[PDB]
Amino acid sequence: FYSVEVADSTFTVLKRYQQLKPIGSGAQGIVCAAFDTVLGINVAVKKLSRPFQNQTHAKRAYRELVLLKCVNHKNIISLLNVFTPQKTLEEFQDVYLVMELMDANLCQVIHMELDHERMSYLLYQMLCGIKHLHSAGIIHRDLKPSNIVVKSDCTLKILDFGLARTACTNFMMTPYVVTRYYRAPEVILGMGYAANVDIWSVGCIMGELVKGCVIFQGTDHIDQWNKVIEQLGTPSAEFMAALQPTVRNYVENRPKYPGIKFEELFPDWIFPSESERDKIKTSQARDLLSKMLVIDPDKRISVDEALRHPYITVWYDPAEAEAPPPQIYDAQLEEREHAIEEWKELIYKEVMDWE
Ligand SMILES: Nc1ncnc2c1ncn2[C@@H]1O[C@H](COP(=O)(O)O)[C@@H](O)[C@H]1O
Repeated sequence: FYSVEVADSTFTVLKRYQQLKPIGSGAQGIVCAAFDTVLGINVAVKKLSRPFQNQTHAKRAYRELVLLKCVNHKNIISLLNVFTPQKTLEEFQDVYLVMELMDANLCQVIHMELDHERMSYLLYQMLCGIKHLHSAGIIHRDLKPSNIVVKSDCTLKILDFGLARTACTNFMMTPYVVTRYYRAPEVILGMGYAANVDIWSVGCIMGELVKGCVIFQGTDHIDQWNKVIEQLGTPSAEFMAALQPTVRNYVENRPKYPGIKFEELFPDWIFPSESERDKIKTSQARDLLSKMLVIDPDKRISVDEALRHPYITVWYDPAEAEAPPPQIYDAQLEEREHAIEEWKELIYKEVMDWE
């Protein structure tokens, strides 16, 4: 049934998957492209190495498997197959996920000088995917260019389900976060977060697609806050006064900034302006950016409002088939506490349930 091929690590896969070649790298290792001789299509192949090795990674892997299966939305990456080459629960080591194959992540698209039609279409698809997650009870919290993928026909999919809400303990730990440029400021302000944490990330991604550089590029929390207030301005006295004392004192002690008007921050001449239509769309794009890149989450636009925005809603087709809300058969998907051996069996059964 199987054959082993070495990319930078060895991949042991079903014979139907041929010509494996690395297309990217992440926390779970190498992702390969492959040709599925049985389907006749190209696919992506991801290997999860001993995902049950610890409680943190086990819970994350189990959640991803359950959600990838249950969710079926055109802007969330599709799971096509799941398998393990090992023959018993005891010998079980590795899980292989087979996904639909896309052409690039959004990091590549930032340099591609997109026009209003392509930019708004990508943003519409992103917001559709986020809306579907939110309707399923999932706030993503870690959207960024590298976990959003696109095809050359401008179709777009969100690659993963983000970060579950979890209390960090000595044994449920937090992977270190490398890329922090897209995370809303209420987190580092100690405020906690709501669903429109994801809207801030979309605002940051949209800004980068338009400008070609990272909007808020800080080296740590202190630097990140400075880069936010230098561009958007010091938030209101009432907002600052509602912060916890140490944070409040710090942010009230910073130099004050008026904020750069969005007409100066995102000026007409970095957008298309050939036609009268282009000039209307530029105003609309800037209006949407000014409603997403808002420090105070109580004043930031919602996903539902963003989808209705004139820049975005041109792409809504009432004749298109809607996606049904997922039916997540495991209700206690976040309330799970298990020893390693129990996680291993839970994950194994999920994998076998596919065969
Ligand atoms: N299904 C896929 N299609 C295309 N590229 C992918 C796919 N999955 C992952 N990638 C690429 O691999 C990188 C790392 O993936 P990941 O660590 O799983 O988020 C991404 O930023 C993409 O460039």
